[PDB]
Amino acid sequence: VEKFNAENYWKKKGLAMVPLKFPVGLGSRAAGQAAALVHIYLDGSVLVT
Amino acid sequence: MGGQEHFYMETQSMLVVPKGEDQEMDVYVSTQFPKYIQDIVASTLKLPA
Repeated sequence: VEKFNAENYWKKKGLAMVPLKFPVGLGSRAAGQAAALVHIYLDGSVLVT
Repeated sequence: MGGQEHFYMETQSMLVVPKGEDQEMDVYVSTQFPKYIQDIVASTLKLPA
């Protein structure tokens, strides 16, 4: 990219690198609560929500 | 001893509504035994319950 930019006046290249720390979590324990309901019918098939 | 007609004032009534996904049926029916309706409809359609 440095080589390119030394040889080109009207077109330039650029390169960059950035790192990521993305923390995960909500304000409270209660905000992270979650629930489900599971049935098994007599043919063995399952309904979940 | 003679028989007897049930003579419920609401005659036999149902509405069967396909959802249009995964062969899902909803069955609205005047019945005393939903689980049995679910079985005979699923069996008839070769579907899980």
